[PDB]
Amino acid sequence: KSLSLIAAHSHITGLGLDENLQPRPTSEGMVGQLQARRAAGVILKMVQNGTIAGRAVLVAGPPSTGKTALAMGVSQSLGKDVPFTAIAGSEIFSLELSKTEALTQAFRKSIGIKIKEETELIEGEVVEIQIDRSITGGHKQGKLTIKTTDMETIYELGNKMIDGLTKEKVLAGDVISIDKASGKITKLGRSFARSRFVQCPEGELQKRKTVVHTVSLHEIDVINSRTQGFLALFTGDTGEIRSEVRDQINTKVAEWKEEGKAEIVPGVLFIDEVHMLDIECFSFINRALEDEFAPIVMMATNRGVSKTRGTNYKSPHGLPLDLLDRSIIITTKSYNEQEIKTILSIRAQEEEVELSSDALDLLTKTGVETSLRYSSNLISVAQQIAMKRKNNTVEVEDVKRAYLLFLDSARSVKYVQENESQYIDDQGNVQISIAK
Amino acid sequence: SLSLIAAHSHITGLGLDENLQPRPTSEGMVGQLQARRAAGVILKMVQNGTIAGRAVLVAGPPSTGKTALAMGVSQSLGKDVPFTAIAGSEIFSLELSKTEALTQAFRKSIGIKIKEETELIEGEVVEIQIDRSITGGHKQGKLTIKTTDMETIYELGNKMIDGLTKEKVLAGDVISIDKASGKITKLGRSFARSRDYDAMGADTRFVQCPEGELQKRKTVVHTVSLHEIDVINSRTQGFLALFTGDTGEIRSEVRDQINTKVAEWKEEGKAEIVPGVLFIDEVHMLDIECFSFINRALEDEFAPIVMMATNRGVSKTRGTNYKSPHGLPLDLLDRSIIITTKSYNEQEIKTILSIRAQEEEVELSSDALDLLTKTGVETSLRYSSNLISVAQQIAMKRKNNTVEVEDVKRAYLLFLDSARSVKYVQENESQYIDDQGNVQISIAK
Amino acid sequence: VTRTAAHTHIKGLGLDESGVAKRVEGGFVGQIEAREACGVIVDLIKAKKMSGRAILLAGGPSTGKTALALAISQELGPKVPFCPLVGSELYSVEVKKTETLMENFRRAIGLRIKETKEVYEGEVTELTPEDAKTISHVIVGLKSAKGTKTLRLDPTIYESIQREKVSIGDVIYIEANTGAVKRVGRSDAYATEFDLETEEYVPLPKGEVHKKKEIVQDVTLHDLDVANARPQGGQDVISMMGQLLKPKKTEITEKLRQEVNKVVAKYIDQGVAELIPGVLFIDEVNMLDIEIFTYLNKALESNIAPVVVLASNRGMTTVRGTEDVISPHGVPPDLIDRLLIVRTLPYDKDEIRTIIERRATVERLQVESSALDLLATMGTETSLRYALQLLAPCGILAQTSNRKEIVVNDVNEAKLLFLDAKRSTKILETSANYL
Amino acid sequence: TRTAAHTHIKGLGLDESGVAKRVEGGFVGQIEAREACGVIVDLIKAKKMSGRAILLAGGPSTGKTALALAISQELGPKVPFCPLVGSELYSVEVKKTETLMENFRRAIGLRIKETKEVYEGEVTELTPEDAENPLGGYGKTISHVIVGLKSAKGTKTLRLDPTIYESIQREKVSIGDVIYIEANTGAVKRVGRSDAYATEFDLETEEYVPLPKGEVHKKKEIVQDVTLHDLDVANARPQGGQDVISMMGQLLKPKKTEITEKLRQEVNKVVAKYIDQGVAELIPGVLFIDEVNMLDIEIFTYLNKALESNIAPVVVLASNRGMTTVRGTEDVISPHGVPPDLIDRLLIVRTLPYDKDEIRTIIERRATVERLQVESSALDLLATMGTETSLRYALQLLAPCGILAQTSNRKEIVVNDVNEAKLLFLDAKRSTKILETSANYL
Amino acid sequence: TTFGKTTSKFTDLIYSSRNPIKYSLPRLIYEDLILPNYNNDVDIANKLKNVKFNIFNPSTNYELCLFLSKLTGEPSLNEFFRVSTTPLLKRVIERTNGPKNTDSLSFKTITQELLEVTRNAPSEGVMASL
Ligand SMILES: Nc1ncnc2c1ncn2[C@@H]1O[C@H](COP(=O)(O)OP(=O)(O)O)[C@@H](O)[C@H]1O
Ligand SMILES: Nc1ncnc2c1ncn2[C@@H]1O[C@H](COP(=O)(O)OP(=O)(O)O)[C@@H](O)[C@H]1O
Ligand SMILES: Nc1ncnc2c1ncn2[C@@H]1O[C@H](COP(=O)(O)OP(=O)(O)O)[C@@H](O)[C@H]1O
Ligand SMILES: Nc1ncnc2c1ncn2[C@@H]1O[C@H](COP(=O)(O)OP(=O)(O)O)[C@@H](O)[C@H]1O
Repeated sequence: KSLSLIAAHSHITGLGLDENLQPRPTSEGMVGQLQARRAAGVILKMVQNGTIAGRAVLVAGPPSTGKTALAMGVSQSLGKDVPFTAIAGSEIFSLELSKTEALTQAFRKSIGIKIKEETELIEGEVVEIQIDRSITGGHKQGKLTIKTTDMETIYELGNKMIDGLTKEKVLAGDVISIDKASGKITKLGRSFARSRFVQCPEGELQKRKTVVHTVSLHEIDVINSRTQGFLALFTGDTGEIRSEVRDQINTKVAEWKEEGKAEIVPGVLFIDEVHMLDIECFSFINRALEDEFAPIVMMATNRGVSKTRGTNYKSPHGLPLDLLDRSIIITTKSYNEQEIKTILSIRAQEEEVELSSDALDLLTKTGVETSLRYSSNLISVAQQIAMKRKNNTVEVEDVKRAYLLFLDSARSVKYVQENESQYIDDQGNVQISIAK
Repeated sequence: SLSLIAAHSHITGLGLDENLQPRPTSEGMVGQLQARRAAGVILKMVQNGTIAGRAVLVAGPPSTGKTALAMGVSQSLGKDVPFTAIAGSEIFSLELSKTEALTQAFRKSIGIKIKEETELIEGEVVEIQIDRSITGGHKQGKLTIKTTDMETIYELGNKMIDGLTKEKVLAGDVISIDKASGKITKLGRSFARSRDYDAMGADTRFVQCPEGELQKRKTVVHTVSLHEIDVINSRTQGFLALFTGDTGEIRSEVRDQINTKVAEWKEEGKAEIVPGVLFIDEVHMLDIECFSFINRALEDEFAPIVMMATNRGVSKTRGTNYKSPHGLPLDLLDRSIIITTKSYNEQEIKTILSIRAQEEEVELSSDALDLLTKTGVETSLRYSSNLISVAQQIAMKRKNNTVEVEDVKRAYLLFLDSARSVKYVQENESQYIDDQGNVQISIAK
Repeated sequence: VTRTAAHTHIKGLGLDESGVAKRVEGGFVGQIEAREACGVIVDLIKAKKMSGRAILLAGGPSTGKTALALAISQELGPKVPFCPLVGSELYSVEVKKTETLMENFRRAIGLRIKETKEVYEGEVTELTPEDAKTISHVIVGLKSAKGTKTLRLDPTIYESIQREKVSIGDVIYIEANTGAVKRVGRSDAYATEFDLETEEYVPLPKGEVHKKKEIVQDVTLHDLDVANARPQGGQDVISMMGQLLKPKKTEITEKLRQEVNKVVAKYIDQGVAELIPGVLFIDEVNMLDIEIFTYLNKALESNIAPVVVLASNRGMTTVRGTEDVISPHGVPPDLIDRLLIVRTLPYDKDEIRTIIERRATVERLQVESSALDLLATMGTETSLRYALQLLAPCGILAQTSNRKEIVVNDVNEAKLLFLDAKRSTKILETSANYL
Repeated sequence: TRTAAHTHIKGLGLDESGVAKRVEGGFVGQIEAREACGVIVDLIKAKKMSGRAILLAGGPSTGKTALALAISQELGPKVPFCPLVGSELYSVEVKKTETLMENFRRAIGLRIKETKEVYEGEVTELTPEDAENPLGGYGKTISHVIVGLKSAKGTKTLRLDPTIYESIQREKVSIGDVIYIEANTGAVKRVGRSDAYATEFDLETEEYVPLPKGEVHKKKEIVQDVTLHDLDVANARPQGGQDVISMMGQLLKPKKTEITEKLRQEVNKVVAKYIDQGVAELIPGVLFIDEVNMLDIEIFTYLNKALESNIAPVVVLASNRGMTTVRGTEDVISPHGVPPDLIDRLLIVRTLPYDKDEIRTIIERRATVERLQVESSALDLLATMGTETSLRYALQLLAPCGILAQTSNRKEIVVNDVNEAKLLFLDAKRSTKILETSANYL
Repeated sequence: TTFGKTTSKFTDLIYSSRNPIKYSLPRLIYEDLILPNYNNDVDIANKLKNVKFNIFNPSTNYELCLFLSKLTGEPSLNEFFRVSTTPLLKRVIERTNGPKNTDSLSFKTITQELLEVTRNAPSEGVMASL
């Protein structure tokens, strides 16, 4: 389940918080940033309460300060069965959808409906199957013996059950699941009988089982529109769904909640790099947040006073002031030496790399000096240099060798700036020849 | 009825005599005693139909009556003559070229007239008897068709029976049969057989049983534009493209073929050409490519008469970097004659306001109408025209039948024109978002 | 249970019978003149006589323009169509922007049809077709818990029955007018014919076979336009898998529109349909190009145009698509002649305090007096929206300390945790690299 | 009769092997351009050269378009002529290169002659003759089919193949129908029903056609004219089969596609093969692109490429610019808006503006064609307008003068009629003077 | 695929191939949005939008049908109502080559009379080879 090699945020299992929403210094893979974690815990409580809608928050700070780490912590603390959509700023610039339509689809993907239904099921291990044919074979008679670990029974079959058993061959000793009302029979496997391999089911054979469904508003939006089927949820060409089906879906969902047949589960939409949206997207986002079925929007940006896209002026955070008026802003700060070394030790534990104390100190020094991501990339590349000399622990010499082999930002700018005759400039001039 | 009181629906035709002399106020139009005469000359030029492909230009300040003049020409043109009214922004299409959209708008304004003579047998079917020969190649038929008054018996051919087996007809079915063309339609089911089946179905409909004679003779005249023939002769099932707009850059070869076909039909004598008027409101926002195509597309024999309206002075033509008079290049202005509209005085504004208040069922006092006339001299005319309609509702909120001075004063207080909005914006410019995006939301500094 | 999103304390304009507005009634505080002008416009809409009336309401940000348009929508009632819109939505990659404007215009004119629902439901007891090969009629006997009832049927409904594979003993659903046939399932009394079968068993209906109900259908003109202009073809009732070709939005010809108008007028003349004109509302009108602004001039002169309401917060701003045109509110001077402008005023301290108290009441929160004074001072110092957004984290921080009433300390912690735009810009200015 | 800005020009107006006279073919003046255009007509009629470009240049309203239609009139209706505007090439379906190549291929015509052997007439009898010894397991084994035909002054019975019986049964041919039998392929088809059976049934849905004239059997040589673009779009469109894709594309919107060079190559080789047999004949025509100042430089480079082909026609361009930048380039100042690489490939013909007498004669002939009678002093006044404001402004102010004359119940156009026409309709100069001296937000 | 496989006088071979990806849908959405019942109006609105307010209905818009019949040449006036209410795949399957009357405005293009000659034409003909 959920195959993954190692992620860059794989150590974050949530927000480290107490029962009084106080952040521990080291919990759940998150260290430091006490005020930002407290604010994100308040936002998490806002989402889990579910009584308010359409509030936008902004996580702003310098680069490499843990904004995406905060978003991943909120997403892991939400758990399953709550919608979480994560998009980038450049994702909505489509050739087949308008920008407002893509933003609308991303908005309605983040709110879901919890529907609870029950179905009656058959589960057991097949003992013996008899199919009988007549002289002409016009009618078919049958008997099926099926057992669990507690009972055993024999059923008399009709024509459509016999046809459904002949199709998708079922032999003796197979564990199968039968849905009577739909006629779908699945082979769970084979029982443990030497004389795939699953165990024989226990308890009753006729079980009424309850399955809790959660379906987003965008799925019912696609299915209710007749212009395409449910295969557009996978192929991805929905093609500018009309508004009137969305008002029908809104009214139907409202009366479903009134009757008690459904519950509304709002979620979080996360927009990473929100400064790359046009001003039309910002103006749509301003008026899309006052709807009753609107999620809580999280935006993350790292710019200063920069040019807003599609305009000719400059704005704080790259966003216009009317969008910033409806936002509450969480500010992240830079890290210390101890926080950097704790981050590097946690990244060592997740990458299964054993480090010396001196190697950790050198990594902390070069991480304070250059970048946190540079040391977090150097630590995994030092282990291969250590393993080429056939030893397990990563020492100082491996870190110095990796620091010599792989450059960083400021050093690369420094070697470029006194060798610029060999590189292609903004004017397209270069010197390739060695002499003259 | 599906029409409400529009902006200018008092204008019913051009107010002219037989000698092309405009009356001071007749059939909706007040004043403009030279533009109305020029538009009457243009109307006679259209109604003669002997010349083709000539463009006129209606230039003047805003709120003067250019589109009022176009509406007058449209209403006095009469029916069965094509009149296309488009804007300059319509032709910028994602799925059509600008030149192709211009060609479609040109060919939507010239049509031909086709005369059809019908012999209809509309009645209820009583019984169908089918008789076959010994060989069985052909089938004979007996039809008993019944009206409220009389009933007779007809015969059928083999193709009649084949067409009648499709769109399956039983007893109690209202059909109509053409003698000359053999057209078959199923009108629906009679109301006399509406109590037997007990449940309707999807494809059925109930119509009344017809009365009168069975065989009725009637002639029909159809007016078909050239664009309709272009769309029909471009695909297998082309009428859906007529109603959905997915024609998609019809080739020139079928247009030349249709032009030769129309010339052949005119020479033989089963059709005659009815030319029309194309009206392009706000022509100044057209590309230089569009102006070039309009220049070279007016020299064809099947070209309508083009009316363009502009309220721009010496502005910059779109698609270029220089400025030209009326926002149009000099090559198009060489191929034009210009009708100039001039602004009004107090009396013409008074008469126009009285006519507009007469149409909206609004009773004004003399002093209230004088106040509205003074406001229309100071501000624009349309501000007073809208003030009439809101002061009417202010009057019924006071339980009064006719409006007074107080209702016009209250409507002046509650609603603002352009100059007062500019003034209150300019004296509080810190509360509004400027071109650089700066604004102040907090009220305390 | 109950959700709240920036509104829903706004219930109406809060006017008396004379058209005058009270101070605090209907969820609105302040702004008497704009509310009274909007009530006059609501009366004009209810008169149902004029077409192409354009109103612009202008003011600063967070002054109450969208609340006024929402109050218009609540005052008109659910019967009148209301089509809210943002100006950025008129740009699409499928059709041109003028066609999208035409569709949004025609979405604001509605119709009301009075229809009757007639339903036969029960267990099939007899199914006897007969030849007149072509069957002339079939006789179906239905059974419920309150008796049985037999029906004659046309052969088309028998064809639809043969589509659904209906046998003796199935519970079916027949609609008399449309002719739709739905198979609910096999009846519960026939459930022990086999020990195991692929058929679902449903009980008998406990009511009568015959059911009669009067309903009202509300459609708009745009629904008829898109129903009459399917390019691929008429879709069936049920298509779980998609169409083989993707149907794309097209440029609907005005000939189709005039045919729809002719058919609708013919049905109106027979007393079947009722015409309900409505309101088209375009928020952030300064985001329109000049070509849409030119097309609005001709679109307002039609005979079936609705009442159009526009909003803007800009000052003397360049119109989009132009470079040397400066106009008030970002609206070009050719179009600004055609409207009536309603001015909207900023608020004072006491109005801000009353708004904050009303928002705390609707969100089911209790606040102290000193917390209310601090929140009012913060609202006057930063913005009105900041205190409204900060009200709910104050409630959460009061909840985590096991209390039900917000005090000054929770407001101080919420002010510490979350910033406004001014303090964020102050941090942005005095920073080394990118905040 | 409809007149639209033209149709008073009938050819150029030269004599044989000599100078064009001043009064001929509706042309006044422009003698050197008429002689050069006559030399161009002789070059086209020589049917030798390919890819020759001619640009005619001059001021507005000088007679460039009139010279192009004079070229088309002098060549004849059989030679193809494709008039073009420079804005027509920008399309939203294909690239402008493909549109230029399609209009390039539209200007080459092909003359194909063919001999048809036919068999038509009313069906008299229709008898599938049985064989002498039938095979087992079958019924009605046809040995041959006897069909009798009937036309005007002719009656002939035919012995046919057994395999046309399926063609009889598909087209539903019965006795009394009039059919059409091609000789070599068989492949009968129903023209309709005979006119003698029109009163057979009271009500029917059939098409009764007169009985055909002439003999039943005849040999007719049919000469057909198609262009190469028709051959390209017929060969690109797949031949009518039973696949769902072909009939789906028939039922859908016919979007244009980029025709490959391979198909044009095969079309050229099969056309040259049948030209070498003495059957087909190639007729090159004229592609006239007017106001070529509006073309992008990519189209100019593709014109440079496509003028070197073997099958190219003669292309005529026209422009009214002087020193103007080429579109798509910010600094290439070039004569007539044409880049200098193309200008080297073409010859330039110069057109000169007119005088008082030429304007007066042109106005007189336009009034003659428009069926109006103008008094001589009114003609002198109109010539004064023509030399004072514009020739075209004088030409468009003839029909309102006739309308104002018919309003006053006169068939003569006189001085006060054209004074009222001055007063009612303005030209560009007075409109500009009104625009410059008015500040009422105009 | 996830088909019915054997975990080892005739043998039955039935097509049983499925997709491993399963999309689950609740019964409430289907039964309350897609199927007609007493408390919804799927069939009523379908009839209202497809039959009563259709512009090709000859019981209410006979003039348009007669106009289109003169334009195209269809012998039946119910042809347009049948074309507009059936899907494109069903239209292109059961399409027949029915005859049309000559007195119409739809005549034959040049490309069509080129293509209709060479349906059964043999080789060595000039028009067939071209
Ligand atoms: N407080 C923290 N606790 C644990 N890991 C952190 C913390 N802050 C940053 N990181 C790690 O640092 C790396 C880079 O930080 P990132 O969140 O990508 O920066 P930004 O906020 O600019 O996106 C990530 O892998 C993240 O897991
Ligand atoms: N001659 C006229 N007679 C009556 N009403 C007029 C006249 N000219 C203009 N109007 C009124 O002025 C209003 C707007 O004028 P309009 O025709 O739009 O001027 P323009 O076309 O120059 O913008 C119209 O509603 C019309 O009722
Ligand atoms: N007079 C008022 N009474 C109560 N609430 C108001 C009032 N004016 C504005 N508001 C509130 O202010 C919030 C933002 O106002 P908004 O409608 O967005 O103004 P604008 O659209 O001009 O920005 C809304 O949630 C609204 O409830
Ligand atoms: N030499 C000529 N003889 C007769 N008519 C002419 C002559 N030159 C120009 N014209 C007339 O002048 C009108 C406009 O000329 P046009 O072809 O538009 O010139 P250009 O192509 O230079 O713009 C045409 O209607 C044409 O009949």
